[PDB]
Amino acid sequence: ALFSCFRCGYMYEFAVSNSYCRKLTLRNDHCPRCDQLTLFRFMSVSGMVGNMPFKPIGVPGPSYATLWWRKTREGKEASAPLDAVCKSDRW
Amino acid sequence: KRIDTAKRMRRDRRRIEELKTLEFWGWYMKLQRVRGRWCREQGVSSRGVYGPAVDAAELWG
Amino acid sequence: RGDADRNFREAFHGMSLDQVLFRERLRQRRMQKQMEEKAKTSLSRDPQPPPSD
Amino acid sequence: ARNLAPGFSRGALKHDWRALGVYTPDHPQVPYHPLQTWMLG
Amino acid sequence: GYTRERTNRHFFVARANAFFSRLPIARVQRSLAMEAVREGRMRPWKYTKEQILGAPVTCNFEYNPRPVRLIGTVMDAHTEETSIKGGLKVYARNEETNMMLWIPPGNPKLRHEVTSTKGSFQHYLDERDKWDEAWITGRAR
Amino acid sequence: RRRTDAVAMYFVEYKNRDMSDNHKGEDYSAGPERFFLPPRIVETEKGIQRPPHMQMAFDRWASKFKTEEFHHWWRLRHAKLRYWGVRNVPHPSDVDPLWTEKEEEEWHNEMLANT
Amino acid sequence: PKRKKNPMQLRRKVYGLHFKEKYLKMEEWYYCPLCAEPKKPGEWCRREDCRQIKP
Amino acid sequence: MYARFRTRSKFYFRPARPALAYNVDPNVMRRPKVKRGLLKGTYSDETVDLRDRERLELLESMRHPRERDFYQDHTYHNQWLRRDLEKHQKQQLAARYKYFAPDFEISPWIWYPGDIVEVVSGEGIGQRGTIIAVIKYKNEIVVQNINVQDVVIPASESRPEQ
Amino acid sequence: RGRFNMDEAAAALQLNPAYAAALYRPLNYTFHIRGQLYPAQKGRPSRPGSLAASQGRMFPLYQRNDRLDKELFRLNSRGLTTE
Amino acid sequence: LRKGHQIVFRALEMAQQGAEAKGLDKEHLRVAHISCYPGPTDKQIDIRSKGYYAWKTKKSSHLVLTLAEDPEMVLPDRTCLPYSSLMSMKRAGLSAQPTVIDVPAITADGI
Amino acid sequence: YQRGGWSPGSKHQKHMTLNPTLYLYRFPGPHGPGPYTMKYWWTLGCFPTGMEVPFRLHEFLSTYQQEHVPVEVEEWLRCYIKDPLSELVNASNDFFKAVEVYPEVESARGYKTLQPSIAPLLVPMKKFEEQLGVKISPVGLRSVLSNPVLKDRFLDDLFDYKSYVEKGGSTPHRRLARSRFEGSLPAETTADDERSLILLLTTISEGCINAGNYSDAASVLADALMFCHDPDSQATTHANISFASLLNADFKGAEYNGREAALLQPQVKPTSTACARGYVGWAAAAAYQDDFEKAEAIVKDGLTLYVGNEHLEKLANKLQALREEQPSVYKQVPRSLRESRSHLPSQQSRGLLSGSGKGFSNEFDWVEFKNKLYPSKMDPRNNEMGSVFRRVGDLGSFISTSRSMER
Amino acid sequence: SQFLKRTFVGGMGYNVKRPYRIEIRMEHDKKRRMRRRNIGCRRMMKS
RNA sequence: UUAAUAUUUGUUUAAUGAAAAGUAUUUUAUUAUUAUAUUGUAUAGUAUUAUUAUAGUGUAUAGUUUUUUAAAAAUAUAAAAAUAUUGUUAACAACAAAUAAAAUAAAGUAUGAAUUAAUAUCAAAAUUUUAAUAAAAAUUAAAAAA
Ligand SMILES: [Mg+2]
Ligand SMILES: [Mg+2]
Ligand SMILES: [Mg+2]
Ligand SMILES: [Zn+2]
Ligand SMILES: [Zn+2]
Repeated sequence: ALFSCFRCGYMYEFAVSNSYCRKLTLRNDHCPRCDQLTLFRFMSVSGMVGNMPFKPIGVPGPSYATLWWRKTREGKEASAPLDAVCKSDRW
Repeated sequence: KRIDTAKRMRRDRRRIEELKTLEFWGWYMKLQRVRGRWCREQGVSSRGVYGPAVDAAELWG
Repeated sequence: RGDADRNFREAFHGMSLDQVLFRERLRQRRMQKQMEEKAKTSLSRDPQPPPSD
Repeated sequence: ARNLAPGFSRGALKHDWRALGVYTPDHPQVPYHPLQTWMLG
Repeated sequence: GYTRERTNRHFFVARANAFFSRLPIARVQRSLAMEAVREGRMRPWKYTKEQILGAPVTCNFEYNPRPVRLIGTVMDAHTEETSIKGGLKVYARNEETNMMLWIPPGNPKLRHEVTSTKGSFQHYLDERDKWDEAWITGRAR
Repeated sequence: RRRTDAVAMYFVEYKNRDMSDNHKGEDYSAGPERFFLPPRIVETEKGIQRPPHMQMAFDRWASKFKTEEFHHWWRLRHAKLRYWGVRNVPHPSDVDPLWTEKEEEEWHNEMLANT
Repeated sequence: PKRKKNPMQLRRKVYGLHFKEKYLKMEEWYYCPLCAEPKKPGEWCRREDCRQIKP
Repeated sequence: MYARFRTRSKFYFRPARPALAYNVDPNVMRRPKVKRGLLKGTYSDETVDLRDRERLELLESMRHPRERDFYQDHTYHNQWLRRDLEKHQKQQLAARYKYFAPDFEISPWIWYPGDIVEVVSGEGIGQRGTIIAVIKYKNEIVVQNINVQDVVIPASESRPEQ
Repeated sequence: RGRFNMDEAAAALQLNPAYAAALYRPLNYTFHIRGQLYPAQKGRPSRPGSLAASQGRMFPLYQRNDRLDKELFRLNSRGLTTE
Repeated sequence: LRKGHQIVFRALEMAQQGAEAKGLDKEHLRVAHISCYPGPTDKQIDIRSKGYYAWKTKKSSHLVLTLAEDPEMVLPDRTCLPYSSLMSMKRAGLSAQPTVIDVPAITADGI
Repeated sequence: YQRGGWSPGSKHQKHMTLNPTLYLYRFPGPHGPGPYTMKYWWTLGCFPTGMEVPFRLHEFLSTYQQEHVPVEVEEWLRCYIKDPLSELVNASNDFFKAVEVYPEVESARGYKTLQPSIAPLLVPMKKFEEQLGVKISPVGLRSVLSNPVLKDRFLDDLFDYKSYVEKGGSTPHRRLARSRFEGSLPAETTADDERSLILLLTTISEGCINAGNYSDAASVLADALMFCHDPDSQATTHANISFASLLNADFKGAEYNGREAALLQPQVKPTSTACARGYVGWAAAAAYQDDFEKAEAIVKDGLTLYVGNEHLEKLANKLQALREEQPSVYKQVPRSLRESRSHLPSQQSRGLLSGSGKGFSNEFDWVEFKNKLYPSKMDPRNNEMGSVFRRVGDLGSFISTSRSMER
Repeated sequence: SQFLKRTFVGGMGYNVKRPYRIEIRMEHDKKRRMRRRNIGCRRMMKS
């Protein structure tokens, strides 16, 4: 799942299992931008933690918002300024 | 009167819940700090049955 | 406590606490005998007296 | 082999088979010592 | 009443699974594979999926009155090393015919050879999409 | 066996008890006096020490049950299970609290003895 | 269309083996060499002796 | 191996005992008077009745945890509507408290403490005595050294049973 | 060691510790609101061999607060009177 | 695992206590007569659908239990242990046979 | 509709449109109030329907009216208690007559004859016990009466006690009275009546041991120990209690009484062997608790004190036979395995009587908590899965655990 | 009970409506706790 | 008798005020503020502790804490391939064949009804016949127990 900070809009992704279904709507997580404990809301949906029976790992998969959120922070136009310092594929 | 009382009760409950969550998060962070101190003092490392050479290789993460 | 009792046993030469205390109080009773030598509810109750005249 | 008693069929002490010519050309067998009375009852 | 479906005879109820360590089953399988290799019905192979799938395969099948010669990319493999149950999944497309073949190893009439020597995962993806589109199209509507 | 459904009971545990940091020297032949008290310890391992983070977590969870609201929850559970038809449940007037001052004092004395 | 069953029709269930194995049968037991209590082989006690060396 | 079990015919057919007409047993004046069960063979050294107050915990232990019993603290019907007792309980009351009937006291009263009187019937017949006490409303007399019975006094905390 | 206390939080937030504690229990226990009660927790008279059972004795914290009920839910007439 | 067996166990404990109070020998006791006959019963309503109802029968019974002394009784051996238990105790270090020590008889000579 | 009787106590199908009845949850049947309704009668106070009127006049009459005594009468009730000395004399005479009239058992050939029951002896012995403060075992009494020599010993000791009490009085009563008087405002030797009493109680305990009731034997020896004030008698009684506790698997009490008899050595007569028997009992208790080195040290000290009394020598030989094999198997007895193996049949019988069975009398049927029975769920010492204590929650106070899914 | 389960001693059938009425009753108990009503047993007399 | 029966089986809580209704022994239920007599505050109904959120305000992250069980058939739901059938649409519906994997519903420990009940410790089968199924008769035959 993808969560955003209520105060600043900082976004981070983390899959939610069956043991944390109660914390899927609202998460009380430490915000790196606010530098304190802030409330995080559910923004977009990821596939799942486990595997759907007799279905591949891709099913169901994240929504278009999660795929767009990743592509803006890590992709062709996103990693190009970062491929000149380390080229993460290598050290 | 009903409206005002209900809103005040819900607001106060929300504020008490926020305080409880903040205190519990602080206590859990202190707990993890003490746990890290004790692990470093006793030599315990939760990086598996192996040694630091595996983590230095960092082929498995 | 295990190694504590082990060190206790080693200090008292394998003699356990009960043996040590028994020997000490037996020596005490023997010294008491020496001092003596040198010096020389369940049952039923009866009826109480009448409360008044 | 906690339950396996050597020389006894399926761990039954009243079915002693040791010192008897039970031909087992590729399996070990133990000698016979007379069992005690308390082991059988 | 007048019949019986089960048998409780010792000969049939007894199983010999406990004594299978006296029989080298895997060694016998490898011996059969090596016999096939030395007879020439199959050639020894060792690869992973990521490096095998997507490679063109030239398959000549001895059929009367003329052997059929096809070229088709690897879509899947069933065994990493050589084995009598090796298996190979090949998608071959002719001028107007698209087919999905599963060629078993060790058949003297079905001589298939892998030639790419490499994987070509992108070519595998392209052939997968082509086969999917053709399969969905071929249904009558 | 469990009397309710006559199901077979199984004690499952870990093997290397002595090689562990926690549970070093714990005796499971009989449970503790209370479910929130630390488990039994053999006389040989009385001087053992536990990890401080786990000790603090257990102390917090145990102090949770030292309040009067827990005594009220206990009596209310008595009332609920008595209304639900469960037998051998005494009356909330006859019940007594699991945690009192003198009992807590002697349990603290025993905990300091076990260090 | 069922009718009342006589006492002899009721006792026919006792002649079967399914009735005897459920009701009329005893237990093979011995004294636990550690607890001195009656005990059936295969099941043990909640005790640090009877869990390591389970008799 | 298997224990011998036999179905009992009493569990298949056991009617009620023959009742008494006019509460008369037809052989009271013909048969001897022996305690019940002695001549039949019914004997017991100790009788434990699980309906007593002291056997409640044993009964509830022998019962199973699955079987539940409801209305333990309340009751469906209101228990504050006054209603009559059972017939046998009303008969017990009438048989015990007979002086509650109107004009039960004998008139005129002639028995006062200090009179010498003889017992004319019942146990201790023909014995003389002096009236000690007079229970006038019950029509009863306490005569001296007549009908002397043991008065059991229960044991208290600091006094034994006398 | 500084665990959360209802009284301490109420003293910090100025929220009437009684009312703060009532915020975390059913309303029928502290106010005159329609709520069902178990017949076992209600008091019963004394029997030979046992003392009397009182609901106020066996649940002192689960008592309705008339002061809080009137100051939160019931309406005052001093603000309504218009002579 | 039977409720009737539990009830008979309670009755056996009570009868054994009574026999020991009477003076009989515990190791020579034997169940001479065990029998049950019906006792008092209670009713309970069984409300059924479609406006029907029945009355369940809470049955109870009485139990007679006689313990008699039989000096000619020879009890079977119940101390025989399985080979698995024997060798497990051997592995642990315990003796396979229980340790028996001769105890001198009670003497009233010092009084 | 109406396939049976019309009363609510009937057993068949009824209907509301034809036979409407009021809601009767549970009521007694046609024969009598069953236990399922007497449970309510004792807990709730009335039958669970509420239509029955509670009529407890009979139990009121049995308890309250009986236990009611006016204060003016109870003030004088205590002033007419029977004389204790005369009561003891009469009880002793009756008990002696009832023991003397006991018939001699006839010894049959080929089978064991049943001993005559002690029917007329339970009441006189009850009066004797309640007058002397010491309980006598009926099994032990029966065994003493069966044994011809023990019966003669018991008769002689009881006659001596009778004569001494009738000629001089009750020395235990004198001691208690003098102690109470001294407390309101020393210790003499064991008198002849006390000697006869402890002698007959030792005979009863020996008969009880011959029967096989070690608990009752040890109890009789314990309540006989309270009548000896002489060092020799005390050492003998302590040795006897140690042996009885060894037989009853009371290792702690056996060791205590053995070391007490050993400590009574300096002030005892040199001819007595009670101290040797106490050392024997102490070493045997140690060996049963599996302290082999402790038992060897104790028996060595006992030998050095008494140079080789036969009992000490046999016990030392047995300990040496065990020591010639213990290092051949394990070099010692493990510490976590001591006092773990059962050795005696007394503890086997005790476990048979008070063990945990399959289904009941275990930690899954009912649990005890301060003289009250609880279900397996409401167990304050356990929070295993299925207990009510896993549903407590945070109680609206603070987050006690870091668990996210439960609690 | 192994021989009994093998030889089918007992009703080979079972109740079918319970695995759904159980969760229905659990949801109803949730609703009762919401409405501040005491929880009652699902089957007081049908047992 | 059915009945060794059907049925029950308490291991995890997402929501907030009346009145009708219910009177269950609130021992001083509350402890106080204001002012000013008097009066009254806890629990429905469907024969029940029952498929059940009574919708009168009002709004909301208090997780506002009773559902056993170690395989099977039939049945009940849900899913159900790169086989085939008919439509919508740019995945949805049923179907017939592999109708196949896989999910939920056990004895046994407990409690325990109801329909039903002329009846021998009931009689497998075949044939012939007799006043309507004939279990009524007769002749052949040979039919175990759970
Ligand atoms: Mg009502
Ligand atoms: Mg209602
Ligand atoms: Mg209805
Ligand atoms: Zn932020
Ligand atoms: Zn054991």
